[PDB]
Formats: sequence, structure tokens, C-alpha cells
Amino acid sequence: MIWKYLQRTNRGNIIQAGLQHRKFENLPFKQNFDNLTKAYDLRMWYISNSPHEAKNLEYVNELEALHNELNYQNSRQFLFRTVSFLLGWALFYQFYELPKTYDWQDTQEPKHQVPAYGDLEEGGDE
Amino acid sequence: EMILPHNNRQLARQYFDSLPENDINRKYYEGLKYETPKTFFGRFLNQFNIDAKLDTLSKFYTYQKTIRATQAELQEDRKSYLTNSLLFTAVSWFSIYQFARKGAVLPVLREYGRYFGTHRLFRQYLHTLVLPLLYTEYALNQKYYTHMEHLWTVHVNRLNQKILEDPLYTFYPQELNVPKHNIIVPTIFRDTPQ
Amino acid sequence: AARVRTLIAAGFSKEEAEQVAWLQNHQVNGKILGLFTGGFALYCCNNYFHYFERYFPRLRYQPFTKFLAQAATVYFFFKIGDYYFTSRRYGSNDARMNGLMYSNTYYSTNKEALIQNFEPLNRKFTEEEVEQFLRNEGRSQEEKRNWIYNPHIHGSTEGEWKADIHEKFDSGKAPWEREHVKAKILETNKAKIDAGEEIQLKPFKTLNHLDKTGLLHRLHPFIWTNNWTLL
Amino acid sequence: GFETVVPAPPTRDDELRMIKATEEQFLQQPRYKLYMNEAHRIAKMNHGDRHNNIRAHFWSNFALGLLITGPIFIIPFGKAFRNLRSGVPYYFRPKYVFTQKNQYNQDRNWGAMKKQIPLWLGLSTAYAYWFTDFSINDDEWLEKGKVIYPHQTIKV
Amino acid sequence: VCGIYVIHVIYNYMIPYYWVSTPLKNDEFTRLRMKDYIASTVLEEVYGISYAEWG
Amino acid sequence: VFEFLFYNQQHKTRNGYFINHDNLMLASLEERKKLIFYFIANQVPEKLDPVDRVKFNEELSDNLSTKARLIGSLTGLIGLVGFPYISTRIYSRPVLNIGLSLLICPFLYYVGNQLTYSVWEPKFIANNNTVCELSKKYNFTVFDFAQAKKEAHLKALRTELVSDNLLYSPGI
Amino acid sequence: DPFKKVERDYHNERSVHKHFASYPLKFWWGLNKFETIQGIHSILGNAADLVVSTLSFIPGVQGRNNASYIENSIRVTRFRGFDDKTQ
Amino acid sequence: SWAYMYPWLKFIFRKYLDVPYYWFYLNGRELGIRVFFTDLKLFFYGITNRLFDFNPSSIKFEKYPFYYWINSSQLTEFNQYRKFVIRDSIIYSLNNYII
Amino acid sequence: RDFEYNNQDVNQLNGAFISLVEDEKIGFWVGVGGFAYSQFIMRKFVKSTNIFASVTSLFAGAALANLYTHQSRASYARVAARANRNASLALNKLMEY
Amino acid sequence: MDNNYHFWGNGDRQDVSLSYEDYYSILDCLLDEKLSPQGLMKFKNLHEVSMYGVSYVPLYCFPVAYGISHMLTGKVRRGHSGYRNLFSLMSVVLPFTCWYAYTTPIPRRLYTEIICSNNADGAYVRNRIKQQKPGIWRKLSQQLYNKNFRFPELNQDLTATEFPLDYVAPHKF
Repeated sequence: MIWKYLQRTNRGNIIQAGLQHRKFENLPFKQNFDNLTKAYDLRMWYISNSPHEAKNLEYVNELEALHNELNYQNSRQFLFRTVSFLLGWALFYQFYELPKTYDWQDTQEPKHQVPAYGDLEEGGDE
Repeated sequence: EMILPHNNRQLARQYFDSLPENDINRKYYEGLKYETPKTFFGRFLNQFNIDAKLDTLSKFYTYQKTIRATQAELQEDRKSYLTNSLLFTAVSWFSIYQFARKGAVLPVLREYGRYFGTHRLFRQYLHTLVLPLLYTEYALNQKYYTHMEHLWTVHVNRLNQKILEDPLYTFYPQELNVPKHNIIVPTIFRDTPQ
Repeated sequence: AARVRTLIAAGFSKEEAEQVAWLQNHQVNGKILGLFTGGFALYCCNNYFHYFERYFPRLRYQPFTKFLAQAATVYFFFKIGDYYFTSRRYGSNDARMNGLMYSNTYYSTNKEALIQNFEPLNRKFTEEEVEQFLRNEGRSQEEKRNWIYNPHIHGSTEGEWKADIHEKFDSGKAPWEREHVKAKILETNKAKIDAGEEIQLKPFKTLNHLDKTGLLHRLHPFIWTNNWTLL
Repeated sequence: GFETVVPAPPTRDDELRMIKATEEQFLQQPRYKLYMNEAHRIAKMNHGDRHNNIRAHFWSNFALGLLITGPIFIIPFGKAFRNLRSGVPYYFRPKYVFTQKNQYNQDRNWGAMKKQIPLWLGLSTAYAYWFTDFSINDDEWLEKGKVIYPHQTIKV
Repeated sequence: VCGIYVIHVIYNYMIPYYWVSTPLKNDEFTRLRMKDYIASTVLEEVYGISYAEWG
Repeated sequence: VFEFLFYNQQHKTRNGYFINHDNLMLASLEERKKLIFYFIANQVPEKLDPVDRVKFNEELSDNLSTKARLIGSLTGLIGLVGFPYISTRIYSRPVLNIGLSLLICPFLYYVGNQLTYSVWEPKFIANNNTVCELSKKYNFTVFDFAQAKKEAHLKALRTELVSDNLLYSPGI
Repeated sequence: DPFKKVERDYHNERSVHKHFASYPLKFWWGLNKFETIQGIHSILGNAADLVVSTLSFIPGVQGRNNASYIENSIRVTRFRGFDDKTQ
Repeated sequence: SWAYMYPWLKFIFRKYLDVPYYWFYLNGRELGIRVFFTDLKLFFYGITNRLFDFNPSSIKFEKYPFYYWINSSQLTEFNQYRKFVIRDSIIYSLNNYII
Repeated sequence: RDFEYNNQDVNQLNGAFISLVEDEKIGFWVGVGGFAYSQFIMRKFVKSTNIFASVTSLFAGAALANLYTHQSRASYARVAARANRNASLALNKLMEY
Repeated sequence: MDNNYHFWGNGDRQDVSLSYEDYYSILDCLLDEKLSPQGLMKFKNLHEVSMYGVSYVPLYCFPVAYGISHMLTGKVRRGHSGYRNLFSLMSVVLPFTCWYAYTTPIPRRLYTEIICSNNADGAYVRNRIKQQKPGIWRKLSQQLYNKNFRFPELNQDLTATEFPLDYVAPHKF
């Protein structure tokens, strides 16, 4: 019976998957990033798998328009997220008790601070 | 540190010598074991003895480093928490008064209470005055209850063994400290026979 | 079939664990062979149980009787295996047929030697024995230890101390073989001797009475599987 | 850290016996066991034997983990490549080379394999390191580095 | 040929040099002896004597 | 492969037979002495003087050894409710009912005995004044515990060895 | 007489202590081999300990002390090293 | 701008550089990948403990000067740096000043 | 004096024992909850005798408790087994004559 | 529960946990003169395991930082095209993820045997951490007292006649 679970392969693993229709049934009444990405991916898959030409070229033009719109949406997302990240970084370092209590031994080299070989580097003995 | 036995002013012993014969500390000196309350309610009733235990230790161990640090930390935390509670109460009262002057009243409690029929505004003022104090007491009691429980366990343990000297980190004032002898005449130099 | 690892989990050396494992293996393997032969017979003679419905019609009309008969046959083969392995079945100590289980001589002799010669310590180790055990740490190596005498840590004199440590460590004498230890053991366990109970001095050594090969009992090994000759 | 009794210097017979033991131990060495004549030769050969035992166990466990981890982990992992986040079926998004994914499921299969084979080997390696006992050669206090001699190995 | 020689130099001159960098409590002399042996006993500097009648 | 059926299994999970060095590896000195004395007294009573053997046996019977048997008997009686399980006007099945009772009642006895031990044995070891007194009196060591473990395992093996021929042991 | 059962008697140390009738009646003790039965026993013991504590509010009965190493160790190591092969 | 973190760069790889050859038989340990996976598991356990287990409190005394300048006593075993006797004297003087 | 157990074994056993005790408490509560849930489910939807329902509920609760506690129990079992083996070997070496 | 429970660099769930940073700080308050050869061996094994671990820690933090950096850029996967922003945000965030990882205590048998040992080496290590690393010893003692460890150096000692050297955090009695 082991073969029935090892040799046999799930149908979905072999055949091309269809649409996840649940993601196209209830859509928000917005031109938001999610709907724009869904439309972009639909048109891209169509032009990747369809043998027709006029519809494919219409979808190419609409895909360029969607690329511009999605670039605008990504610009807004990037601006908001990065500004929030920088502000949170600054506020964290304002409210963080920065530890100014680390060992300073690295800044001290007495043998070099007071030259141990006093004048002995300036000519030998005899 | 270690105050030498001949240099050890047994100040604790002095305070133990002035203690009344009925004082529980003397009972500890006789071997009265002290066990931390392990029952919730008991711990509750033990959370109000923090200041009494701290005062007893301060009289016993006035110059112990840990005892002095505990006193200073408890005093500063009490002052800071009291100031925070009073500022929160002042802000709450000011906000409630200024918003109620323009009709706005926060609907947290019932408009008219049971029994006496006090108003929502009055009960809000009372709650904003009382509850911050309760939370301040709760937090201070938690922290310094564990700390003072450990300190008092140590105190009772060292009383049971009749140890009336001063602890390892007692720093006396300058009037109770031995001055250092500066004059140290080195031994006369002498050629070694060998 | 006694899980030598588990035996070492209890107080047991590797060799003693092997011997006890072999003994329990003999027992349980006899019983297991009996069960497997019994289970194999039912796999083939369950039609025999249906065949005997003419001499014993109770089997046909009372199916529970058939189940009881099958269980009885299973137990019968179980007992046959148990007898063939866990019974005495005394046989000659001969080299031509030892090992081959025409007799149960190996298991019987090992079981008898274990049961006869096994007795608990009947006491507790004295402080002199316990201190000796703590001083027996890794000093039983092949290279004998060089014993150096220090008067300030050993006391006594060199002549007395050298013979003392020779008896304690080098001679191989066990702590319970010392006169002082025996006297203290007799004194401490006086109550026990007040009951007429003898006190064991030597802790029971399993390796002196159990042997898979049977060389302790001078059992001649199987001649065709052994190059050497015993006794 | 006590000392042992230092024996007297060996006689000619003892020297000959230890010479014979060293000869036998030298003859026991295989030709493919390339260990030079050194004081640590026997210790290194024992270490190599233990390492070979550990290696055999590790590779058996690695093959077993390749057998096990796939259908449990990697094959269901492929189920994550049937569709995209937006729900549209998987298609090809090129990076630079616009490869002609003309075959049936070429794009999905190649993307899934690129994500799976590294994951497959990584999970199999984690399994092999998890279920292999390295206690054969491990020495916490490095007491196995003691020099062992050929004449000590064999008694004549 | 250069790279095989360079690899041979890297094998016994650089990496061994990076091994011991601090004073050692146990068998420091033996460790330094190993480090120096793998670098100072190269046949290129010792092999000439076997064929000395040439020169 | 059925050693759990035809071998002795009742002594393994009670009377401290499970106590091993791991326990003593974490116990305090007094707790270690208590555990070692309990194991020795339960498994190898030969190491104690007869008076102490009798005292410990009495205490063990009062707390664990006999209380467990009583509670197992109570559970068996619970299993005896309606002993003619399968009976009617026409037929009462004697062999069937007897087999059902002899399979149910010992199982419930075992369940009750195991429950009693699992509940009261740790409390008996920890909080028995007689056990504490005798452990302080004897002060067995780790060597004593190891020797007693060997003796206990050998005695448990001996119990099965002697009971190998219960039907015909001529001795030849 | 309890003393008669503690006397050191050679014969008493090598005689049959478990006869045939004791083998079926005690054969159920091998179920401890199974971790499922061990878990059943652990659950029953812990429930009984909870009951014993709740009724140990009554004087004269002592509940389980969770700070006692001996109690905890015995409770959690009763089935620590079970092995049906041995003995 | 990351140039002056080269001591951090050296640290890890300078530790790596001092690992001797395996078959020179100095320790016989090559615990790279083993430590990789073991520390992966250890970090899983550590994060789980830091999230859903006991975490030590960081509360400390904040208002007593030089409180954590602890001078040697019987509680500290006197195994400090030898020339810290001057430090102990300074600590004693500072405490006698602040009492 | 007395025999001293190896300190590393003591520390490992201490950790394993702490884990075992904590998981034993949590797993007892898990087993009680699993028994209750199995009994509820079997009374709601399964049509069988109360004896069968109760035995199945008890077995399900025990199985859930063991599943929760298996890691700690097995880790402690192996740590204790190795500690006992090491201690037994050391003591047998000391006491062998 | 791995098969290699004997490994010194390994550990169980309830072993003594030390964050890498703390470990390195612990190395700043010790001397090899005061330690026995066995303690030195323990510290050498810990050093080997710790150097490998601190090498591997950023890698463990890479997937988390990689995910966080992408989420900061937005909901667009510009692989090979958003590399500039992705890796700038990584050079920011990966230090933070590694900060969290390095400040997170991890169990280890070497940690539990170096600190919690009865011998003079362990006593010396505990006393040095107590005196020269007050906060590290404070949190370590809070951790140890919850693991059924009783030492004279712990601040949570109820059998001591000398007052604790540091604040005692709340805990169950």
C-alpha cells in the first residue's frame, strides 16, 4: 500500500492549477494594490498562455498602465513604511538608555602613551 | 569589606542591648525561627510590614551598605511613584473638569450610583484620586516586599546564631573610624652577612 | 533477552549483565519458542479443531469450547517449550553432546550455582571499607602504583606502612578479609548474631557462579565448535 | 596524579619481543590507510576508524532523510507553487533572460525545483546531523590523544 | 607549477603562522616546534647533500 | 516477545524497586539517606537488624503494603457488581461468568494497588518519622545502595528461577 | 508472627514464593510496559493527589508537597526505567 | 562608512584562522556544521524561553552612589586582580564619605 | 565521606528533572482536558454504550497527556539511564576485589 | 530532543542560559591562573563552540532580516532590481535582529557546568562574576535560583547570615 502514497502523485502536482476563484469573488470597491496586482497577474498569465493576439496586445497595453499604477502604489507604500521605520528608529534611540559603561582598555596603550624606550630609540648605547 | 573584630563597634549589639525584653527580636535571639508566609492571604497581610521591617533594620544596621541602599531606593521610589500618582490625579481632575465644563463627560461609571446616588463625575474624581495610589502601593509592595523579606530572613538568621557584630559591608562615620598611622619608619639598612 | 543495557542501569558490571542476560534469555526464549510453535500449529490445525466435532460434538454447538481447546493447545506448546528450556533435564557432562540441548545441563548448573551461592550482604559496609573504596580510584591499573612513604601524612614507620599498604592494595586482599574489619563487623552486627543469623563478609560476586560457557562449573564445551579442551 | 613503578631497562629478549610486536603491528596496516610512521600513528588510525563509522552512520541517515523529508516536506512545499499570492495560476516572471518556457509546466516546475532542491538537501542534512550519534569519536577532555605504541598493542 | 609551489608555501608558511599567537600554558615549545618543523624542514633547503659530488 | 505476560511484573513499579542512582544524584544528604534506607528496607531487608525489619514492615503494611491491598480489594469488589454478568432464565453461563470475573477483578485490583502506591509511596518516604529515624540510625552509603541494588535484582531473578517447575520437578 | 517472616532461613530464601495460582491473578501487572497505561496511572494518581489535598484541608491527612524533591522524584520516576525483559 | 568595523570583521575570521589542520592531531575536532545545527536548535529553545518562560528581572539599585563598586570580602573569595587593594581602599573612603 | 556522583551528570539530571516535573503537571491537566473533550464528543455524536465511551475517553486523555509529556519523559529517561550506567560502572570499579 | 545529548556545546531546555554578549563579558573578569586544568579545558571547549556560534548567528538572522527588509520596502518583489533598498534596509535591520539574537540567552551544557559546579573553579567563577559583573551576576542568579540551584553567592539565599550584595527580584517562595 506504500506505493499508493509514494509512487502515485497528487493530480494538482502534475496538472496546471486553475484560478483560486475565492480570491476573485468578493473584491473591495477600491483601486488598491491588491486588486491592481490581481489584474496584472491575470493579464500576465493570459498573455503567457493564450494563443490569441489582439486580446494579448490589449492586455500588454493594460499591463503597462497597471505597471505604472502599481509603481505609484509601491511608491506610497515605500514612503510610508520607510518614514515610519526611520521615525521609530529615532524614537527608540531617544528612549533607549544607551550603555556608556564599556571597557576603555582599547583606548589606552601606556607603553605608547609614555614611550617606554625613552631616548633609547634615538641612537644606541655605544 | 571586613571590619576587624577589635575595630568592630558592635552598634547592632548596642541597639540589641537597648531593646525591650519583650521585643520579638530578642525572641529571635533565643531561636525563634522566621518562615516566609506561603499562603496568599498571609502574604497580603505581610505586604504592609515592609516599612516596619525597614525601620527596624535601619536602627539595627544603620551603616550597612545594602540596608542604606535599600532605604535610599525605597525612599526615592516612593517619592517618584507618589509624584507620578499625584500628577496623574491632577491631569485627570483637570481634564474631567475642563471637559465637563463643556458638557463632555466620559461614560465609564453609571450616571447615578446605587445607595447614596452619587454622580458619575464625583465617582470619577474619587477613582482617579484613589486608584493610582493603590497601584503605587501595589508596585512598591511587590518589589520591596520580596527585597525586605530576604533582608529580614537574613536578619533573623543572624540573630538566631547570636551574631551581634556588624555585617561585612558596614561603613562607619568618620567619628567611629580608626585613623591611619602615617609614621612608618623603615628598618635601618644593614649589609647582609651572607 | 534481558537488555544488557538495562542491567547495567542497575548495579551490574558488563560481564555480570551478560551472564544474567543469558540466563533470562534462555528462560524467555524457551517460552517464546513454545508460544511460536503453538501459534504456528493453530495456523495449520484450526481445521483439525473443526475436524474433532464428531468425537466431541460440544465443539460444534458450543464455539466457546473450541476457543478453550485452542487456548489449551497454545498453553500446551508453551509448557513444552518451558520444559525444554526451564526444566532441569539432567545430562552427562560430556564433550560430544554439550551445548546441543539434548539436556539442559548448562542452564540447570548455572541456575543451581546462582541460587545456592547467592546471599545478600546481610550488613552495611564499615567506614574502614568505605574509605578503602574511596581510595580504590583507578589504582588497579596494569602498572602497579609506586607507593612513596611520607612520615608527615602517613604516620607510623616506613616498615609498618609499606606492609600495610601492601596488604591494603598490592596483595589483592579485600577489605573484609582484614582482622580489624572482621572484628568491627562482628561487633556492629551483634544484634544480628543475637538472632543466630550469620554475617556475610564477601559481597556476592556474580562472575564466580554464572558463566555462559560453563567453564566455572567445568562443563566440557561442545567439541566440534571449540579448539581447546577443558578439565 | 600518582606515579607507577618504573621497570628496569629491558633485556635483549624483551627488546626482541617488542621489536616483533612492532613488526606485526606494522604488517597489519593496509596499503590504502595512508598514515605515516609517527608516535600518533595508532591514535590517528583509531580516530580515523571512529570517524569512518560516524561517516557511514551519517550518510545512511542522510539518505534516509532524503527519503523521508521529501514527501513529508518538499512535495507539499511544491503545492505552494500551484498559484501565486493573488490567486492567478503560476506564470513566469523573468529576471534578465526571457527564457522560452514553451513546455507545458516548464516555468512552475523549474521555479518549484529551484526552491525545493536546496530545501531538500538542507532538510536532509539537518536530519542527518540530528539523528546521527557522534559520541563514538567525541572526546570532551581530549583523553583519546594519548600516544599508543605498536608494541603495547600486541603481546608476544 | 608556480601555484602548486605557492599552495605549498601557503600550506606551511601562512596558515601555520596564524595558529599560535599567544603565550601557551601547556606544551608551548612542542606546538611551536611543530609549527616551525612543517616550514623549516622543506626538502628544497635540505635535499642538496644527497647529490653533493655534482658540485 | 510477550515477556509482559508470563514474567513477574508486579514488583517493578512499587516498593521502591524503581529507585536508582539518578534519584540519589539530586537528593540532599538527608533525602539521599531516606531514599537509600527505603530502597534497602523494602528490597533487601537482610541488611537491617530483625527489630528494625519488623518495625519497618509494620509501618510499610500500615501505610503502603496493606492499604494498597485493601484498596485493590475494594476495586475488585467494584468489579464484582452483578457477578452473573451473562445470565437468563433459560441459561446461566458458569464458565463464562467465572472467566469474566477472574479477568475483571484482578485487573481492577491491580489498578487500585498501583493508584494507592502512586499516591502514598512518595508521601510515606518523605514524611514518615519512623523511616526518618531509622535512616538517621543506619546512614547507608552509595556503596551500600549499589550493593543492595545488585542484591534486589538478583533476588527478583531468583524468585522466577525457583518457580520454574511448579508441576513436576523430580530433581533427577 | 511477623518476626517469623523476617527470620533469616536458608530454605525460606530459596523456596517458591509465587505459585501457579498467583500467575494469572497478577499477570495484569505487565500492562505497565505500555506508555498508555503508564499515562492512565499517572493521571489517576495526580487526580487522587488533588482529591487528597482538597480533603487534607481536614486535619489528620497530609496532602502532596510540591516542594519535596523525594515526592516529586518518586512520582515522576516510578516508570522511569521500566523494562519487562528483566527478572 | 562601515570601514572602521574591521576589528569586528577580524574577530570572527581571526578566530577561524587559528584553527589548525585536522590531521596534525592537535584536538581532532571539526565542529562547524554540527555547531551550526546545534546552535540553531539552541536558539529556538532560547527564544522560546525568552518569550514563554521565566525571564530574570533587570531592576537594580539606581540611587546609591558607587553601590556596585563591590570591594572584596568573604562573599567574593578575595580572588580579584592583585592591585585592586587600592580600589578597595578608594571604595571604603567613598562609602565613608557618602554615609 | 561518601561516594560523589559526577557533577555534569548531576546538572544534566537537574535540568531534565525540572523539565519533567513542569511538563508532568501541564500534561496531567492536558490529559484531564482531553478526557473531558473526548467524553463530550462521544456523548454528543457517537452512539455507543457508556462503558465504551468512558474507556475511549480515558484512553484518549492518557494519549494526549503522553503526547504532551513524551519529550520531557524521554529526555529524562535517557539522561537518567546514562547517569545510572556511569555511576554503576564507577561503583563496580571501586568495589571490585 | 536531538540524538547528541552528550555534546558539551549542546543543551536541553532547562540548562543554564547565557546570552553570547554576557559570555564575552564573563571572559573579561577571569584569569587562567586561578583555574584548574579542568576548568581551563571547559573554557577552551566553550570558546570553540562560542566562536563557531557567533560566526553562525548572523546567518540565522538573515531570513528574519530578509523578510523584515522586504516588508519595509513594500509589497513588491523587485528581485535583482530592488537590491539597493533591500540591502540598505538589511544593513540596518540585520544588526537589530542579531542584537536580539545575541542578547537572547541560550542553554548550553558548558554554561551549566562552568557556572554551576561544586569545585573551587566554579566557586571562583561565580565569585568573580558576582564582584566584577554585578548586573550579569544579578540576572544569572535570578535564573539559577529558579533552576533549583543553591549557592552561597546567589542573592536569593535564605540560609545566609550576610545581607545580599544586590537587589533581589520578586519571585515565588
